[PDB]
Amino acid sequence: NQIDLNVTCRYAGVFHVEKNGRYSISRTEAADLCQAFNSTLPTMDQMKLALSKGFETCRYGFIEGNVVIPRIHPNAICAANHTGVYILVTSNTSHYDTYCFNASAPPEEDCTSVTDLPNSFDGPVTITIVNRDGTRYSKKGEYRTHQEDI
Ligand SMILES: *[C]([O])C1(*)(*)N(*)(*)[C@](*)(*)C(*)(*)C2(*)(*)(*)=C(*)(*)C(*)(*)=C(*)(*)C(*)(*)=C12(*)(*)*
Repeated sequence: NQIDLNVTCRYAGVFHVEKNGRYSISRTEAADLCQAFNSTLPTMDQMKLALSKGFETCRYGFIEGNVVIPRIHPNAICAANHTGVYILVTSNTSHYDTYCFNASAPPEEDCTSVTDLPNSFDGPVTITIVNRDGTRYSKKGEYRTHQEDI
């Protein structure tokens, strides 16, 4: 009973979370996950500011209202060579990664590790935060509030 949460640097408070290294988060689980990080789904405006500070990924993830990929450099295998906040238009499927926004983060790039999940609740799951540099923080708990996600 274990969940890995792979987390990125924050840019103007915005970061990317991948559950178990594969697209596997529903829209409801995404909201609950950000809440566990004392964060919210970013607005489009928040994501555009993050992009302007250096944020890019090669992964679809939820923001408030849409599924997006922030792109700085054009890459053929990431968002079909687009730059800017690329918006997913057509998909059959419902599960992606998520973005989250923490207002208390530094205003620009913060590439320090994440070492807590401050708003997780009591539960039986071993939840491990995995940073890109390999640094890990684990705790026993839960964050999912919708039965359909568990
Ligand atoms: C990157 O960015 C992503 N994917 C792969 C794996 C991992 C880990 C940690 C953090 C992040 C990530």
